[PDB]
Amino acid sequence: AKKRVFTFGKGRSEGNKDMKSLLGGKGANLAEMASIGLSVPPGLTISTEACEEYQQNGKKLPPGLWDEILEGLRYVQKEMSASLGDPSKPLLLSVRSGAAISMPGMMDTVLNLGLNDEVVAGLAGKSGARFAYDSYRRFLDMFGNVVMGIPHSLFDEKLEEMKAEKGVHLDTDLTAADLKDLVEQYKNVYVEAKGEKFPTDPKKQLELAVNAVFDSWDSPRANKYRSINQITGLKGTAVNIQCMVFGNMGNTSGTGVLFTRNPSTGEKKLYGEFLVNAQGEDVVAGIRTPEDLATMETCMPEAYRELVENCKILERHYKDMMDIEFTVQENRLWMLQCRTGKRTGKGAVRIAVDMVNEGLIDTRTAIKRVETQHLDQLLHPQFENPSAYKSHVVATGLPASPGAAVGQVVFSAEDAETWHAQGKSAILVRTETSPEDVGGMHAAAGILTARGGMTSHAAVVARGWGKCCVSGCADIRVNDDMKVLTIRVIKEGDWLSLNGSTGEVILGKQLLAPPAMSNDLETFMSWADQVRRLKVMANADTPNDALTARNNGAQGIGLCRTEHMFFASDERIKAVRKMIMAVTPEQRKAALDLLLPYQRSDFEGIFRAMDGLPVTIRLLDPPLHEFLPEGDLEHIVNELAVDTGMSEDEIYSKIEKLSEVNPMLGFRGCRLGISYPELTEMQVRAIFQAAVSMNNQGVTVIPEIMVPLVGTPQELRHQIGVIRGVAANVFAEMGLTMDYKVGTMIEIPRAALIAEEIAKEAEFFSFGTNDLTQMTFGYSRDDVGKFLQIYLSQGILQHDPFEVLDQKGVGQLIKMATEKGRAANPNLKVGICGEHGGEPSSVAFFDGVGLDYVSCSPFRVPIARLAAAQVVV
Amino acid sequence: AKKRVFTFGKGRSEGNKDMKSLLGGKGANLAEMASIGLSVPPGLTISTEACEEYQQNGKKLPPGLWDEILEGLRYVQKEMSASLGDPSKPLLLSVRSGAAISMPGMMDTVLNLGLNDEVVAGLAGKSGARFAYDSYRRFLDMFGNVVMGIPHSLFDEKLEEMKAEKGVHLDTDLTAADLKDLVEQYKNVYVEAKGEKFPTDPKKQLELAVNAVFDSWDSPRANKYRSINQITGLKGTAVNIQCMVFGNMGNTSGTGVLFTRNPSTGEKKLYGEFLVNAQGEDVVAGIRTPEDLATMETCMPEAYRELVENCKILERHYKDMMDIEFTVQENRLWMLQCRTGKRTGKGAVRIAVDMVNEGLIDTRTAIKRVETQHLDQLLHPQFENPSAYKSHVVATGLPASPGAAVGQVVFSAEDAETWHAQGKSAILVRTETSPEDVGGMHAAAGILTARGGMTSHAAVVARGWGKCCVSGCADIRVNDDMKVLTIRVIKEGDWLSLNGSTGEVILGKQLLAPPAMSNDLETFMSWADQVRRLKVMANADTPNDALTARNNGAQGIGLCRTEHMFFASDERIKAVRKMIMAVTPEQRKAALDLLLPYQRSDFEGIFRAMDGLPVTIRLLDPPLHEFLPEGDLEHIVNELAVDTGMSEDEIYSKIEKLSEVNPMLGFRGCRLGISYPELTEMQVRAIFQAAVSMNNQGVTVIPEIMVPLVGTPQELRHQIGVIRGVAANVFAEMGLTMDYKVGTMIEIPRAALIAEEIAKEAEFFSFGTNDLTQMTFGYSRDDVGKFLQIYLSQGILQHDPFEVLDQKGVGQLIKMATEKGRAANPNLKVGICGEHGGEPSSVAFFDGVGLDYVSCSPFRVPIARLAAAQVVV
Ligand SMILES: Nc1ncnc2c1ncn2[C@@H]1O[C@H](COP(=O)(O)OP(=O)(O)NP(=O)(O)O)[C@@H](O)[C@H]1Br
Ligand SMILES: Nc1ncnc2c1ncn2[C@@H]1O[C@H](COP(=O)(O)OP(=O)(O)NP(=O)(O)O)[C@@H](O)[C@H]1Br
Ligand SMILES: [Mg+2]
Ligand SMILES: [Mg+2]
Repeated sequence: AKKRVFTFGKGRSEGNKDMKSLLGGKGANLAEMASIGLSVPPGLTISTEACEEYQQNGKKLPPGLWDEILEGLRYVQKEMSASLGDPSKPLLLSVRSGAAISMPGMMDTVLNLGLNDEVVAGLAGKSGARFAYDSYRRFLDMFGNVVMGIPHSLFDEKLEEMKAEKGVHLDTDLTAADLKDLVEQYKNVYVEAKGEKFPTDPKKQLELAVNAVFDSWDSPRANKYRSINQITGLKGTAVNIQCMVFGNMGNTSGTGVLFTRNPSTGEKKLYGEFLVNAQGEDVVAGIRTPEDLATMETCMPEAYRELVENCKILERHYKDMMDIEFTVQENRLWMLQCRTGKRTGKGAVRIAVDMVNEGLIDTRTAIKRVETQHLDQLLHPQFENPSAYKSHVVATGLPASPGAAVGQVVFSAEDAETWHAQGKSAILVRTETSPEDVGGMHAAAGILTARGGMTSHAAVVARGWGKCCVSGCADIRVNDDMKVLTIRVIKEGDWLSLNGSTGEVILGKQLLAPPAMSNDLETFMSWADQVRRLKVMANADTPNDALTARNNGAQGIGLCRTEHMFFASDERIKAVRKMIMAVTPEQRKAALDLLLPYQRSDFEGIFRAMDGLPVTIRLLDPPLHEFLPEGDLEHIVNELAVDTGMSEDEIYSKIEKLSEVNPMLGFRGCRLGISYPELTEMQVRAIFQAAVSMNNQGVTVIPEIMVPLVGTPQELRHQIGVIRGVAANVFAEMGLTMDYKVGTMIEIPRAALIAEEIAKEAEFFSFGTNDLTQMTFGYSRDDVGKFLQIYLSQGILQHDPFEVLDQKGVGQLIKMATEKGRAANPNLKVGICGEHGGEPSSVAFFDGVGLDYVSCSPFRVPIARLAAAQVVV
Repeated sequence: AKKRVFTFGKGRSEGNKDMKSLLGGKGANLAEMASIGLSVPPGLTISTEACEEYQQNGKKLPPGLWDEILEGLRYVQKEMSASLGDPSKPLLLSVRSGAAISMPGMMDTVLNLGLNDEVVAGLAGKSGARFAYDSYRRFLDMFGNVVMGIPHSLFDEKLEEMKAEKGVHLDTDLTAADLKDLVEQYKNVYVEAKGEKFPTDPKKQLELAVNAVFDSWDSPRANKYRSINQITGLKGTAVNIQCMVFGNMGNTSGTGVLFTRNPSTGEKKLYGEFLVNAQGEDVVAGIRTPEDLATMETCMPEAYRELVENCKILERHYKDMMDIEFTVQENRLWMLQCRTGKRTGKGAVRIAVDMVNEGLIDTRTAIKRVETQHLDQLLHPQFENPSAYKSHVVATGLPASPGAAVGQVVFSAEDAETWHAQGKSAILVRTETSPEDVGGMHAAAGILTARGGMTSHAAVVARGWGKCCVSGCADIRVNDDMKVLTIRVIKEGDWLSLNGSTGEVILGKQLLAPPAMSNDLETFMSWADQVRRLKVMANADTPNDALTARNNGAQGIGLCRTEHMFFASDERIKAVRKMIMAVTPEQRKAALDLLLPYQRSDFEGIFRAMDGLPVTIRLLDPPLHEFLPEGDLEHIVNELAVDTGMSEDEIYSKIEKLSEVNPMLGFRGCRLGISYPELTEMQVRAIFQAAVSMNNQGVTVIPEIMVPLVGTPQELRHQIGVIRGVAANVFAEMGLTMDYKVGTMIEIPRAALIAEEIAKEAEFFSFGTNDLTQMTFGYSRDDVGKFLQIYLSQGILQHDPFEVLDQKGVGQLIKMATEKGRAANPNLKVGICGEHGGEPSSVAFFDGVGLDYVSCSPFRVPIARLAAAQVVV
């Protein structure tokens, strides 16, 4: 004889939390909450072994299981002083299915089992007559559907028949008298559709419900899942029978919700609402207004104390802030639902640190209690009072890109571009978005799309900028031609507020505060930095940018793109354009002399800004089409002659000879430095000259030179030869030798496939996962937009591979180069400077393969630091 | 006591061929030729162990080695009836160094050791006085240089002093009296530069020479090599001392050369020349004209018989045709040099098959006796009589691309393009060549470059077309402006003949014969096909092309590029252009209906032409920029409206929306079929409709559908879904189900890295090594020309990676996908259709990794068949 029924009640549980296998997911959870002393209404759980015996007994209850169940019902009846079927003191039950793991095709929950004409009459004496009858029709529908196999549409048919006959649109506007008549119609659907009438004996209703739960396990919907997921070794589903409690049984009863701490600020104070003589539905429906918890304390003192004690137990056992749902039924507090409560970014760090000071959790735990998105909220503008506008929220979409923005609405990109140039903050609103308007999106303070998703074009480009965005908000329809949003006709030009962190879109101008520092945040990040394994460098090409990086925690610079160090002045581009068009090696060397001071000065500032940290400078890797002006080839070629002074026929044939079909795979990277050593000699001279000058002013310079787009060790060996030669010249000309390192980019697939050859020549690798992703997938980053959305929406891709690292494909090359590289050169250092360097899931993969550091934009360093810490916990 | 000197003579050898370790390379060879009974002048070899003992004895001859050497000299003296130093009957010796393997920095050969005033006087009595003195100065120079360490420039200084004083340019125009005076000047250089005079005792000269050979082994030039190549375990170099023989000692003596069979035709007849009373130098210098061997037989009968017997021994031992060098000295035949003789393509197969019929070699050996280039000669036009023009050859460069062409000279590409359109055969001659004129090179019948190489732009594009080319001919200087070749002022327009197989450039019109079949060739290739392991399919998009392939031995079609099946008619491109510009899915489907008949008809012809063989059709993979006309965007857009009838404003914005920055990585391959299933549905419909129609006419159809540019298994699964759906429609509409296969291209690196995922979905892989090479290296095939030559010439690359498979990089992905694919799908078939499919070294790599077949252009199938056979032997 084996036990198959396990009762649970406040402080008393026959099971335990570790028995997921026997009681199922929820059943073991109900035992857990009960054991720790939470006020859960009493009930019982029929084990999964019982379900198996039911199968092995021809889908008939096994021997003595029913007597075993009745024993448990008697326990529940005694704890509640109610009994099944008694109109004076009826026991109503919930029936829930649950396996050892999430499972589709399982039987749905059935509420208020134990109702019938007699019982419902009694219930109407404590609740409204409307509630009792509305609760009866719902049971008849759910029961007839979930348990008797009657399609839901048969009941709903008789419902819409009455609504149309009465002439009303909403269910809430059917009178209690109507619902009483509607009850009898539902009872007839049983006869019409099955020839068997609704069973009125609660015990009969329960037996049928127990069979249905076991039956649902062997359903086609269920078997179809378990076969797909290759999951063997499950006996069945458990049945969870629990007593129903109500908050509308009089003035001694009520329903409320709370977070054990404030979810916007993190204050260690209960935070919630409570409504006397009502149900949870009445709260969120808006039929009536709740009241702050304080009210409960002053009118239901004993119930409030038990609530306070319940909340203490929660945080003591779950070691975290909890979002709960409770109801007081005739002065007895009952715990219904609890779950870790959603927080704001600010509230996450506050609660994380407070619980550490409280000795409730350690720092390691705390580091995984603040999501990278939580931290992201703190790195961006924020709304002063998150809940002060709760009354003005008109819809809530997806939190595409965290942040907060406010501005006037405009329905096109060009006009969002017109409105920025005139001073104003623009909110771009379009049904969807495509690469055809990346410029207009770069002007708008915030973005909002009707059709979209976490991997939409709006969401991906927005996150790459840190720009606020709310994507995929089904509630909007956006008329480009008509210029109105119908969520309420929202005019073009009206002030709209967007919360990219909660997905909320809000009416009117809202108060905005800047990202500020706090002692909690400062303390939190210090924990992350101590536990961290990966160093976090920065991608900075400007002195001012290096400064911003170091302020954000950068431990150095892992990539200084030398091609992006000429956008500031026209004198700089006119200098660049002098070389691109150079044909005579005298004119080429002349243009390089014109460039030397610019490169040297910049490098000096960068070294000064990164005083005492590593600075990895990368040799040229130019986007030519970026350096040539807009217009006709008529308009464009005139400007080139206006800088260069080459003959107009000569400047023409040069653009001819410079254009490429595939520039991303063309004359770029080291292919330039090798074809034109003069170019590399100039750069390497500016570097060392700067290094010496700054060293002489007491600056600690730790320079690294880097060769881009290498696919062969011979390419790398070539540029190094050029470097070492220039190093001797500068160090001899200036009278100081300076220690440096020389390494390579690993952004070509061949470079990973033969990394062992390249490691014997290089002092460090850094993966350029932009090109490497482009080369591995054969996706042009400029042109990928022509099909990426079709792939994402059709399940071909799960993420924008240029944003989230492809671990199976791209990641295999990274894991390959690192292993081969370290095996061939134990002193090799390995890092990253592709965009994936700042992406959390990517960072975790990099710590996994044992990289030394990661590098990312200055604004992304903090997130990379937290990601680097979360992975080692 | 260990033996360190090993004599050799006709039929008598103390060593053997397998003693390379002790006698060195040449020493073991001299023992080999002697053992088999060849008429090699007698000599001896001082072992490599002797050299080691010399080192371990402070660079002094070890104990008794000298007595051991003198014993060997006595043998040589007795076999020749000459003795060192005897003016009446002098023994002259050659001293040669030789290790167990090729070795730089080793001592050079020294000839005519044993000369002095007395001996040289005697020698002048048998040769000319000029020869004796010219031979003396040469010994003094070589000996003083190689053995005494006197720089060669000191002797040559006194030589140019006399030439300038006498006033003559060439050495051949110094009288014997001059050379006699020049001898004494060389003897003084010994005193001036060393204070030690020339040693006159031949035995002293030999001892010094033996020391020099041993010394050279421990030279800096030598040690620098062995250290580079990580080659341990060599004791030293052997010394090879051999008797000198001369063919200018009177009318009983002479010098000749022969191939044991004809090198142009393969006839089993000796083929060579012979000159009485002369030296090899007199032959090739042109001072005197040789005579056919037949002459030797009739005036030196005994010497000729011994030659005939020597040649029989050669072919009997070496089992191959031999190119030899012999001299008769006073009626004794002496064998000097032998080596496998170079043949023509025609001569290779003739000799290969004849030796099989003779039972001299088996078929397996014969298959490796015909180089892929030999066969290539037979697949192209050829010169009627290779040696009839030997008198007209003006220079010989590198055999870039095998073949033969004749035409008038032109010094530019545009004018070679002007001359083809007017009917004539053009020979393009430029110093070098670049991608700027691939069109002009496509017109010229032959190509000739002054500066180039086997990996020049001329040679690579020429081989890709099968077009004749002779590259890197230093003897030309090519004045573009002046229009003359100075090799002789060659005018523009003059008839020039080019032999791309021998690198010979020839004066005037030459006779050309077409590639014909022979029983030898037909028999040879049947051997190759029996032994072959890989099947050889063809890349054919046209019925006529499929025919040409099957005539060349194609076992099927491994790649039918569907994008190249619309170049024939204007009605076809106007149909294509209808779809590219389609925006309305009604107009898109309309354009597809216009295309269906074309695709169906073509497929029908292809199936018919490949009746009973596999045909692998590949879904669309279009080069858009190829389908749009030349001119301004003004001129171009008018034509699009002239086909489409779209509004001129609408056709404008469409080109805008269709252009790409990197089309090779853009909207192509399966990304089209997935974005526009209509396109794939049309193609797959034309395929099956054709398949059924031809099947109904008794044609055996074995169709395979193929998805291009896949990087994910989801991409592949998508198109297959479209295929299987259309297959049902056609098979139901026409009332016949037909067996087919569906597979994928493996041309994206990610597809190889996760091949196991793609193999569970595909029935076969074929590596597209064009894109895969492009993706792996990050080389754009269109734009790579901007730096590929700089890489090749600087040692960064050893081959054009798009021509020769990169085995370390690209090959790793191929070896990876195949292993993973077969492990996940044992029924998977793997092939190739990139250009590397027809390249011999690549084919060997593919048989290595165990591929099922290769595929290549119709004209390249025979070479691929021979390559496929050579690898398994
Ligand atoms: N004994 C009760 N007294 C009162 N109200 C009750 C009682 N048991 C349930 N309910 C309510 O019935 C509804 C459905 O129950 P569930 O347990 O399915 O709830 P969820 O957690 O939202 N979905 P899940 O993923 O299936 O767990 C909820 O609103 C709960 Br609070
Ligand atoms: N005993 C001889 N009687 C006559 N002439 C002789 C004799 N020994 C040599 N020679 C010639 O001297 C020259 C140089 O001799 P080598 O053996 O070096 O010749 P190669 O094969 O061309 N180069 P290798 O790579 O070093 O072997 C050749 O022309 C030879 Br035939
Ligand atoms: Mg890069
Ligand atoms: Mg391809």
